[PDB]
Amino acid sequence: PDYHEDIHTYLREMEVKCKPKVGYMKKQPDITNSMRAILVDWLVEVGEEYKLQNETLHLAVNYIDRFLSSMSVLRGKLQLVGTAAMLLASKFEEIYPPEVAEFVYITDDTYTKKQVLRMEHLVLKVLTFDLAAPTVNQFLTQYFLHQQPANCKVESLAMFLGELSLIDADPYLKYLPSVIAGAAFHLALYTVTGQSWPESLIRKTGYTLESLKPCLMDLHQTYLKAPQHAQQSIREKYKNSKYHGVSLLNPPETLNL
Amino acid sequence: PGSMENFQKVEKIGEGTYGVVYKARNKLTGEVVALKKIRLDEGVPSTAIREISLLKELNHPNIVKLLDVIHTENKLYLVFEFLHQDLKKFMDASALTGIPLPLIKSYLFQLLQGLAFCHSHRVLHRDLKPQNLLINTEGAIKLADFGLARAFGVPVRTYTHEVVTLWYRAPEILLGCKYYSTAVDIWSLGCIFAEMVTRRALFPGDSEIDQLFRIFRTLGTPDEVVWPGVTSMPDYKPSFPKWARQDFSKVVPPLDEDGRSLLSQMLHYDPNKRISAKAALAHPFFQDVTKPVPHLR
Ligand SMILES: O=C1N=C(NCc2cccs2)S/C1=C/c1ccc2ncccc2c1
Repeated sequence: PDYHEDIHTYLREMEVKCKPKVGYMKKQPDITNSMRAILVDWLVEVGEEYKLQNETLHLAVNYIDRFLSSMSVLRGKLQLVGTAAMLLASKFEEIYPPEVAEFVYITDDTYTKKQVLRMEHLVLKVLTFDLAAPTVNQFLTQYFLHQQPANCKVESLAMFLGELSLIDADPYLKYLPSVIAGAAFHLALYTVTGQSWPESLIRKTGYTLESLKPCLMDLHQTYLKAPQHAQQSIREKYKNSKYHGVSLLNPPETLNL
Repeated sequence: PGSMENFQKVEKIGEGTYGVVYKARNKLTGEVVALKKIRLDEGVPSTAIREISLLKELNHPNIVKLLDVIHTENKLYLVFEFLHQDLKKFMDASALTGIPLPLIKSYLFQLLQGLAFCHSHRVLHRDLKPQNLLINTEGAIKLADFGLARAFGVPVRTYTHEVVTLWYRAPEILLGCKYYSTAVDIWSLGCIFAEMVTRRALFPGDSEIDQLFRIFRTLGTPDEVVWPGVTSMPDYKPSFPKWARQDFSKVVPPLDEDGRSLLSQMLHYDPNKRISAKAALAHPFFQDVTKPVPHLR
């Protein structure tokens, strides 16, 4: 509470530095936006199987996107990248990370142990050891402190939408984590309570509803078209009571903007 | 990035949180360096993953300077600027009369700067003890060894419960609270501050209960008035012996009125009320702070 402002300022500085190249998929000659969606969704399943933190998921995705911003990868090696990144995310974030042998287990025995360990090495070289990246999740938890009063359903819904934003690089790769967290928080707040992006956060972040609008429009369409989306692991996950079953709530029809 | 060809090993200094630390010399620039070797032969340990990534972000005059990372096959090196000695080894070589209060005042002031910086950048050190603090010959002191360090979020989640070497471990960790934060590092500095003044550890316990009981004998046994919610904490016991808090003039006799005030705020039971590194820099104790030099060992 003596450092909330310093920390928030610092994370806004770093999110720009840690941002991946927006249009890297077009420069990727073999992989596509669809294949990345399948990988990200698969990592959600891995996260749920080994009971990992949401923060670890967001961290892994950040690593993959940065690694794929300067390195080309064939479709058969995409999962190996995703594995090594998840292994690194877990080592950085988790108290008890799954041991390497278990990560070899969930890759349906496609890759060997040595391959996973050599890809861990490579990612670290490409990311040049810079792993402490800001996430949507890290801004969300700071926003929740501004609830008047605090509401569990709101929190779980905002984390559901933010998690959904990880799936589709188009159009979410062009929005910064703090902005997506703004859109996720407002959208959750309006669905559950009916209230809007609060003034205290406008003062804190410098983000107005108008500035969030471009991202809020995209996110609103993802929330409505969610049960039709090809990847479903995030909806399934958020049916649980652990997340208050927010993925079962009805999305709003219009945002009134 | 660098080549191990350029470096020449001088001597082995000692083990740390992980890996062995060496003294070495750059052959081309002439610069004396510290090398931290880790044998990879389970992949890169999370300790090295944490230390490297966090230390690359932390550029402060009072945090150890990471210069380079050498990522050769089967072996990983960390290149640091070489200062002179760690505080543990310095307090061993220092005679009884050897550490002047102006030097202590200076060291604490600098350490609080390094800590304020860390906490401003969402980093918990979580192993502040004499061996992990390094001095040079010009009056500087720097925090080092971020192997047990981690990045925290706001608000904090539950993190590892192992944390901190026993003598310097805060009450909230010992009593096993769900959440600990920035205030654990302040506690450790509190103990270090007292250690430097008295030339002996403040609470040298051998077990958890021994550590708790030593803290209570000095600060009084905590209750709901001094620390609300303490009776609800997981490892609190109603059978805990009731000791009275004693005078800080008797806990740390050579310390003036301002010094006692700061230490009590650094060793406050309630981590909420415990002084922040940031707020400590403005304490009247440092009104006359300078930068004295230590002896050469
Ligand atoms: O001094 C260091 N200490 C580390 N962890 C625990 C240890 C204390 C003493 C030996 S091992 S890592 C580390 C790096 C480092 C940087 C600069 C130095 N300057 C002078 C002497 C030792 C140094 C060590």
